[PDB]
Parts: sequence; C-alpha cells; structure tokens
Amino acid sequence: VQRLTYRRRLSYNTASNKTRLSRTPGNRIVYLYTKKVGKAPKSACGVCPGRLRGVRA
Amino acid sequence: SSHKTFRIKRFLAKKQKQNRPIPQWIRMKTGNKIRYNSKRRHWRRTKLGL
Amino acid sequence: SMLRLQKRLASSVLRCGKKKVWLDPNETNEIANANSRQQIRKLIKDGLIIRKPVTVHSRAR
Amino acid sequence: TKGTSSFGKRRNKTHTLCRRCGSKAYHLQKSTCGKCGYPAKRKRKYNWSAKAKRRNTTGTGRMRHLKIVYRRFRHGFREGTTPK
Amino acid sequence: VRYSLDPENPTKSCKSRGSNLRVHFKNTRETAQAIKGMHIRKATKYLKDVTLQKQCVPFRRYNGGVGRCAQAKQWGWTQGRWPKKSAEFLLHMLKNAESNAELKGLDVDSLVIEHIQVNKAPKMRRRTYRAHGRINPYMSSPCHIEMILTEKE
Amino acid sequence: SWWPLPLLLLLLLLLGPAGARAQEDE
Amino acid sequence: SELAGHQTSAESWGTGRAVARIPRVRGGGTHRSGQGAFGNMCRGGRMFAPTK
RNA sequence: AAUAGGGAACGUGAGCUGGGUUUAGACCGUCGUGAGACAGGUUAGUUUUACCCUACUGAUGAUGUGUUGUUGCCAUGGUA
RNA sequence: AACGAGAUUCCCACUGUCCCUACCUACUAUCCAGCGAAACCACAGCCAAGGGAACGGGCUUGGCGGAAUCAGCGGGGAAAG
RNA sequence: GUGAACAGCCUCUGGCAUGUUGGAACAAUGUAGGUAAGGGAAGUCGGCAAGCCGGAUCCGUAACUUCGGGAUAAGGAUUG
RNA sequence: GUGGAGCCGCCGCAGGUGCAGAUCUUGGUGGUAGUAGCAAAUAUUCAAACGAGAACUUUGAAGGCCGAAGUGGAGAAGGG
RNA sequence: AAGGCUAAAUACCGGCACGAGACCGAUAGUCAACAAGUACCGUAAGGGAAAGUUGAAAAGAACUUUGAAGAGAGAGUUCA
Ligand SMILES: O=C(c1ccc(-n2nnc3cccnc32)cc1)N(c1ncccc1Cl)[C@@H]1CCCNC1
Ligand SMILES: [Mg+2]
Ligand SMILES: [Mg+2]
Ligand SMILES: [Zn+2]
Repeated sequence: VQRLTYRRRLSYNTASNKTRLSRTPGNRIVYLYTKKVGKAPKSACGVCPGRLRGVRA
Repeated sequence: SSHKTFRIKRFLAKKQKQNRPIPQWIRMKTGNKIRYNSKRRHWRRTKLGL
Repeated sequence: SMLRLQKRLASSVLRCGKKKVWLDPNETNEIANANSRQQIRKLIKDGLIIRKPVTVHSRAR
Repeated sequence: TKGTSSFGKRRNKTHTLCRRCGSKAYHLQKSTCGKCGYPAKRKRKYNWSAKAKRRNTTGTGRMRHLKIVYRRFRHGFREGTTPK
Repeated sequence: VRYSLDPENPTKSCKSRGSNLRVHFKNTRETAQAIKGMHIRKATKYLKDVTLQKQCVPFRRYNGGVGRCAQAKQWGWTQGRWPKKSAEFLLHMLKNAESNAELKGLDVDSLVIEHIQVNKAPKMRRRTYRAHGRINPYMSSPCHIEMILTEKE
Repeated sequence: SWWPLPLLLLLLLLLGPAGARAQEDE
Repeated sequence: SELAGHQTSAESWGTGRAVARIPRVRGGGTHRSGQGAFGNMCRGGRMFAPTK
C-alpha cells in the first residue's frame, strides 16, 4: 500500500539498478540497492559446469 | 537538465545576472535615453537555445 | 490571511497529506504568525493543528 | 502526424557551442563546426556571402593587441623610455 | 488641461475629467447620452438602478445585434442593455464632480450635467490564437471622459 | 513605471493555398 | 549608393496567397520578415537608376 | 379515375448524397521496342464559410388623429 | 481448405433505413455582466420587360418606395477562398 | 470489492475545483445519448448507421479439407 | 488662426521634378462590430476571515470526481 | 635560349588617419544618426529590424482637495 520510489537518479530497472527492499528501524519500507550475484570459478579442462568449491563465490 | 557540464552553468550564470532592471539613478544622468532594459529575457517568451 | 504555507508545513510535520491536516478556524491570525517549523510544532501540542483521522472503509459487508 | 504531433520528439540536441567561434554550431556527431569549421587549422570563410565576413572580419571585436600596434606605429616603435 | 466648449458661466460651474481609463467606449458613449442633461441627484440615483437592472440604458447608434428589453420604453426605444461597469466608472466621477463643486462653494443638490463627451483613447494590444497557425489581435478601447456641471438658476 | 516589453513581429509560417485541388475532369 | 538594397537575400513569393508579385524578404522572427524588398517601389529599396 | 408532355443558368451542392465521373494506388485486355495511352472494363478514393446586404419567414415597431384605453369599419394582399 | 477492418449477390433473425414522424434529456444556440476578433468591402443593395459584351442594382418604360432593429433562413449578390 | 483479469464499475491512501468565465430561460436548427404501436429494407448506388447475438456449465455440432481444421459452426437448454 | 527661425521673387544652370489605380511597398484607420464567439473529459454549495472591493484567494463543514497501466509519489531528456 | 637579381613611371570598395562635395536629410542616406550586425527567428549554414527632437534653464508641478490607487479639480514654474 506504501508506494516507494528509487533513491538514485537512474529511473530504470537496468542490469545494475536491481534491488531488494527492507524496513528500517524507523519502520518505513525503504528501497535498498544490492550488489550483483557472484559466480564461483569453473574448473579447467572441459569437465561439466557447476563450479568449484572451497572458495568464496 | 540537472546533469550539466561546467561550461553550461558558467554560461547560464551570465544570462541570469543580466536579466535585471536598470537602476533608478542611471535614468537621471546627463544625456541618456535608455529608460528600461530592452535586453530583458523572460523564460517563456524567448529561450536562450543552449 | 493566507494560510497555505502553514498548510504545507504542517503537512510536512504530521507526515500526512494536505487533506488530513488542520482543524480549528478560531485562532487563524495566531497561526499566521507561525512561519518557522519550530513554531508549527508548538501549535500541534497546543491543540491547534490536529490529524483529523481516516475516512472509514469498513470491510464488514 | 507530420506536423505538430511530430514536433514533440525534439528532445535531444545536435548543435552545441564551439570553442573557437562560440556559435552553437559544433555538430556533436561530426565533431566539426558550422561557422569556423573547428578542428581544421584555417578559418572557414567564403566569398559567396559578403555578410558572413561582416560578422567576423578584423575590426568587429575588441582588438586587444591591434589597438596598440596602430598606436605604436606612429613613433617608430621606440624602446628608450622617456626623459625627466 | 483643455476642454471642448468651456462653459458659459465659469463662476458657478464645476468641471471634471478622467482619462485613459479602461472601459468599453461604445458602452460608455450610449450611457453618457442617457444622462446628458440630467439633474445630478437624479442621475446618481439613476446609475445605481442601472447596475441593479432596475432601469435600463438604451443603445441608439451603437446597437448592432443588441437584444431587446422592456425597460427601454421609458426612453421611447426598443433596445437596451445594463452596463454595470460603464455606468460604474462615471458613477464614480459624479463623486469627483461634486467634490470640486463644494470646494468652489456650490450647492451640489442643484447641478445638472450640462456637457459630457466620451472619446477614444489609444487602444492597447494583445493577441489571440486562431486556426491554421495564425495570430489575430485582441485590442481594447479605453476612453476619455469629460464633464461640465452647471446649475440652472 | 515598468519598461515596455514584447510586441515582436508575428513571423507567421506560410500555409497551403486553396485547400483541396479539386478541378474538373471534363 | 554603391550597392543599396541589393545587400539583401530575397525573392518573389511566386504562387498565390493574395500578395503582389514583388520580391519578399525571407525568414521569420523580426519585423522585416516578409516585406517588399528591392525595386524602386518599396521601402528600403534600390532607387531607379542608381546613379553612377 | 389517370399513371399526360414539359420550362425555371440541361431549376435545385456556402441544401445533401459521392454511386458514376474526373487527379495521385492498382489489376486485366488491346496497341507501342519503350515511357505510356484507350467516350475500353474494374476496385480504393478530404465536398470549406454565412456573423454581411437583400429576398423571405416570423418578432418589436415608427408616422398622424392633443395624451391613453375599449369596441369597431375595410382599402389592399392571399384564398381550397 | 484455413485466412482477409478485401470486392459482389441472396436468405433467416433484427431494427425509426422507410410508411411517418413524434417525444425526452445533455451541452449549446437565445437574453444578460465582463472581455471581445476575422474573412470580406468601387459605390451601394426592391422587382418585370426592353436594349446592351445577346442573364442589370444603377440606364429606358412601367410597378412602386417610410425610420430604426431582433431570431432564423439559404433564392440571389454570375457571393467569399 | 466484484470478476478469469493490471477489463469495466464503486470506494481508502494521495490529489483536484471540472479544465481561458458566470447568471436567467427551456424557441428553431444542431452536436452527443435514448426510446416508440402495426409492418420489417418497402429506404437506399449499397442493411450506410443502428439494432439483435454476446458471460458460463451440460447437450449438440454439417458440407468441405492440405485430415491440422472447419467450430465458440449452426441449433437447443440452464442460471436468482 | 495657430507656430517659433527661417525664406522668396526675377536671369541663367542642374535634376533622384508632379500620382488615383501596379491582387503596388511601408505606416495608419474604418464599415463588419459590441457581432462570431469565451460549449471535449459529469458539479458545485453555505458561512467565517483578511480586505475600499470577494462566485473564482485562504479556512472550515457538506456534496463530488481522478481510483494504484491514477488528475498519486519520484526520475532521465529538455527548460534555466 | 633552356640560370639569377633590380628603384621610378603603375594598381588600391580592406585598414590607420585626414580634406572636400551644383550629394541624401529619419519610409531618405549603408542594414544601423539612438544599448545595430543589437533585439528576435532557424537545429544549422544563414536571414535580420523598428527606433532622433521637452525647454534658454528642469525651473520635470512643492502644496490644498475628492479617490484605495489609475486619475482629477484648485495652486505653482516658464515666453508657451
Ligand atoms: O481542416 C481541414 C481543412 C478544411 C478546409 C480547408 N480549406 N479549404 N479552403 C480553404 C480556404 C481558406 C482556409 N482553409 C481552407 C483547409 C483545411 N481538413 C480538410 N478537410 C477537407 C479537405 C481538406 C482538408 Cl485538409 C481536415 C481534414 C480531415 C478531417 N477534418 C478536417
Ligand atoms: Mg375583412
Ligand atoms: Mg522616421
Ligand atoms: Zn566553431
């Protein structure tokens, strides 16, 4: 019910302006700009995808 | 435009300072005939064009 | 007797629209002395600008 | 759809102001100028319009350094300063 | 300033004038003709009843398409209209007329409006907006008015 | 006592003459 | 006058539009925008027999 | 009862309708090397203004009988 | 065959398209307060016949002709563009 | 909220003074919207415009076909 | 009559020497004319206030519409 | 001859200055006698105006009066 707007001066939903939204301690549902999703390293030498483990994606 | 290069808002700052009337003392000098500023720009009738 | 500045600023300190704000046409020149917001917050506590709450939209039917 | 409904899509500029003549004639897509023809070394003037020289010949502006060469001439360009 | 037909007896006659004021000219011409030769405290009570639509004003020369009304028959005419701005500027001037008559020491309840003429002022301009991208002008027509007030005695 | 302003030339754009061409097949 | 009135780019309007066939100046904007250009008839015009 | 012939700028478009004509699209036939053409056939195709004068339909009226009202006369016009 | 704001014919159903128009409402138009343009315009604007550039408003011979105007009208002004 | 729906329609949050003016009256012509007995294209170049049918469930669905279609063909019923 | 600083006869000379028309150029003004018009998106009403002045400004009360693909909230471009 | 220089006599609608005119005298003369290649138009090349005068001296109307003011009516300056 509480319509909420962008906070940065890019008014599109492009590849880098995509978010989540959270509620502050001042209980206004605000609009929070998130990082993109990391991807883990895939193995060398032609094995199936699904990336490595042990490392921080 | 809200995203203006610095050459523009030192071009706009000249065209704001001159949109301003004659002072009333200069219509009392010896030998003038200007009585109102005729280079006054109003922002709807006549636009700068950049 | 222009009250439109006081109508805007009270609606920016009640966190409401222009519709909701402001009862009490008695003290009307008195609130025309209130220009800063730290006079317009004293008038709420004194009871001269109230919230005038929401039109009821009962779902009982 | 030819006239006033299609003057609504005049939203983006083409000619901005040049740096050598200051004309609003610098064509951004071509990066040259309309009056002076900016990045070429000379100054674009033409004899097929005798008014377009009258706007920009010598003697239309300030002449910060020819109001003195005209003045310095009539004494033979001295360097010894003055008596006292 | 200078009037037309400066009055026959300047000792006992008041005068008044207003210039470059924005009324319509045609609505002012044909109401200054209705009171031309009217006693002042009857004309004052007249021009109230013009604005209240209780007593009309006939249009005589300037009546192109002006509709008909029933209060014109007091004047012997078949046309009329009730201009409550035209008859409200020169209602104000009768106040200006009687202000100069008491300053010259005259009984203001004994004056008539001897002379009155309405003539045109320089028309001020603006513009309208017509079909196919043309401009056609709005122009006003302000008026000059002028009255001499003489008693009959 | 404001100074005089505007009153610029109209400079109206030319439009089309005689509307529809019409004419006679004859 | 060395060259009076010809220092102006103008032409006849040509077609109808209920105007005389005198050359008219071009453009828009200013007052002198559609007026009658050169010719002995017109205001601001080259005189007949510009004297030599 | 009879389904007579006409005229009024081949009455009548600031009254309409746009079917056929009579622009630009297009197809077919014939002719032309060709562009194109054809009282040859076909489908698709922007119809502007009246607020001016007169005419006319109505509506107030003006003259003169001192002023105002009531009841009437009929010149002329139409006419089924 | 399917398809088409494609072109043509006919039927069933439906209806003011018609017989034959009628009534109602809305925004107007109309009257009023305030503001108030334009196109157009030799002079202007009553007809019949004759003559004439062979189809007059004006001339000729007749008919005749009372101020000022309001709402409508499309006959004319071989109207205006 | 209804409903299949971000359709349409009524409302809350949030807007707004009805779009460059107001008042009186309810003539014609108009512009936009409705109805109408009996007949049902007779109108008209042409069913132009308008109207009828229109949602769902359960039945029923032909000629023809490139076997995909046709098809929601048509044609009935039911609904609170 | 207005007006306040120049001007004319005769003899010669020299012309950018005379306007009613050019759908003439430029400036000015009329008849038209207080006329066409100020009619797309439903709609305003009462009192109080400041005011010389209130249908239109503000305030309140009431009746309204936009009705979450808004007559709402924020932007990019453009405007300065 | 297939190599070279060189003063005067000559040309000058750009400029820096000048002088004069059987010139034009604010719709003329340049486009410009004045804040003119300025206002303003066009995306841009480019197109591009209208516009002189109070008086000797501003002595440019203090003041009284009706109006909220625009504006008056008295008074005052000056030869007007
Ligand atoms: O607006 C016009 C329009 C109407 C008349 C004129 N004319 N004709 N002669 C004239 C003389 C002076 C002035 N104007 C004139 C010009 C244009 N339209 C239009 N109508 C019919 C034919 C051509 C057109 Cl373009 C549109 C078209 C689409 C539907 N709505 C109307
Ligand atoms: Mg009888
Ligand atoms: Mg002049
Ligand atoms: Zn440049």
